[PDB]
Amino acid sequence: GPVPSRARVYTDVNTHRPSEYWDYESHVVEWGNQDDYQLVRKLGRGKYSEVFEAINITNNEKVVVKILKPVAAAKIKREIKILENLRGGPNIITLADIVKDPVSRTPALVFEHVNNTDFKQLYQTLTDYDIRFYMYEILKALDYCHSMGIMHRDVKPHNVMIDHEHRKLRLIDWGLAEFYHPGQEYNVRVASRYFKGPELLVDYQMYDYSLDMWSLGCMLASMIFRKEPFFHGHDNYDQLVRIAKVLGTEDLYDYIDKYNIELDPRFNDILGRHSRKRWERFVHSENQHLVSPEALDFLDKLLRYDHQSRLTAREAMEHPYFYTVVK
Ligand SMILES: CCc1ccccc1-c1c(Cl)cc(CN)cc1Cl
Repeated sequence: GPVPSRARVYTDVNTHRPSEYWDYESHVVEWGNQDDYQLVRKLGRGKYSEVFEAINITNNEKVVVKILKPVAAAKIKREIKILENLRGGPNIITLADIVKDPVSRTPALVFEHVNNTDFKQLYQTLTDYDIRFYMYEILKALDYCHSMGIMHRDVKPHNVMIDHEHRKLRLIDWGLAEFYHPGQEYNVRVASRYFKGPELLVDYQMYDYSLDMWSLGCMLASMIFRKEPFFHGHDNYDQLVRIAKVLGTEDLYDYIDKYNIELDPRFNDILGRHSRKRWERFVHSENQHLVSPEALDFLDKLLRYDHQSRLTAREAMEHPYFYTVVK
């Protein structure tokens, strides 16, 4: 069967802390007052919630209200416990309150409001300096949650709010987040397709915080190369083939061999044989201003098949790519 794996950092976080820290099922929710909030406009709806802009009438402040759709009671308590555990952490969205919505009869999570700058505007105009600056801010959020024994598992651009005017960033939507317990087998049906780590794509369940570092590398590659998304799979199988056309099939086979993973036989007809490509292949006159030897070296250290070989968030923060960032 598969060779077991454990993170190379923060393995003992959930053993050192008390059971009440990670046993989200035993957590008792402290309910706020729904009457303190007035919904202003619907901002969006995903598979698990409807999101609104609202006002806290007790202090007249703007808030964001996430009304959860009826789902397994386990997923709800998990998100709340993770949000409370991480509250106050650098660049972590602040959970301000939990109320029972009178209409849905489900919990409604109230967050601090972030004036999110238009995604297209950010993607099209952030500078090389700005990309390094915001990447450093995301790393502060990731190292903080990992150090707190939690993996986000849904790192993608739509989960990173940026108020560019105030140079403020928040990592949001902790609905797919989980506590990391060494030896635990997790569900591989996490993260959005283009951000899924090879571990998920080859159905290796004993993954860890390093999955977030792969997703972070996908975001960086898309930004600096002006290719959105970087690995553009038509499905979860074609997603692995798209990665293999860049990183090569020989390192893919070394990875699955290391962990005694057998690829799903449906890959026989679609994978093929691909050499590893040099990152300079993706450089051109329309993205050269965002590329540097430091950027390519950093990307190379995130986008590795072997989850145990990727930079951790804390190691990533001392990479030369961030030397130019004012600290
Ligand atoms: C393209 C992702 C990216 C890579 C590097 C620096 C910033 C970003 C980024 C992020 Cl994280 C969030 C948003 C807004 N949701 C926009 C952008 Cl441009």
